[PDB]
Amino acid sequence: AQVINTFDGVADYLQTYHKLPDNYITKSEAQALGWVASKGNLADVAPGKSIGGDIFSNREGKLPGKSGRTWREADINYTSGFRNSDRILYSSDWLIYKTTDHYGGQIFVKTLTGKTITLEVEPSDTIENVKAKIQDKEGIPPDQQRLIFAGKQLEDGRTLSDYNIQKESTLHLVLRLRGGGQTFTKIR
Repeated sequence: AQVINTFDGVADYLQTYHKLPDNYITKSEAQALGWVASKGNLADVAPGKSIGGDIFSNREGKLPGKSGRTWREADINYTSGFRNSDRILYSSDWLIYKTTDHYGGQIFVKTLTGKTITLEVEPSDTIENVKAKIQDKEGIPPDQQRLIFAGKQLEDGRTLSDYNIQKESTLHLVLRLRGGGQTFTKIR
């Protein structure tokens, strides 16, 4: 088969045919074949395939937004091993963007009701930015959010990497009732 997996090649193909090349499979298709996120076994169970076609939420607004416009992503320059940091982003109206610094992936967050949600994050995300994403996706105000990981409370100002949180890690929301709005701290 002819693998199209470059920024330029996938971009042109997407623009010409309005679909991904044949070497792309969705995460669920990959999961069905045995791919386990974080194990780097995609090419073992699906030689010559790359992950692509799934919804990209754009919760940080870094891509141009518009009513009715949704975004999808696909892996770029992948052959085998762990997925890399290259992605192409394409909209329902066929705008095309690229990133070479997508170092993140999904984590899980266990809410107070018992429900567990998934959230796309980067290791460089600050804690206060993660709380905003939880608000954006689940509707929980940041002032009701207290996040624990492996016995340690996640503090505003720090990043996920400060706690070695990574793909597939699980965060735990714990009860916070004191409410409150914005708070300020003196910088001496």
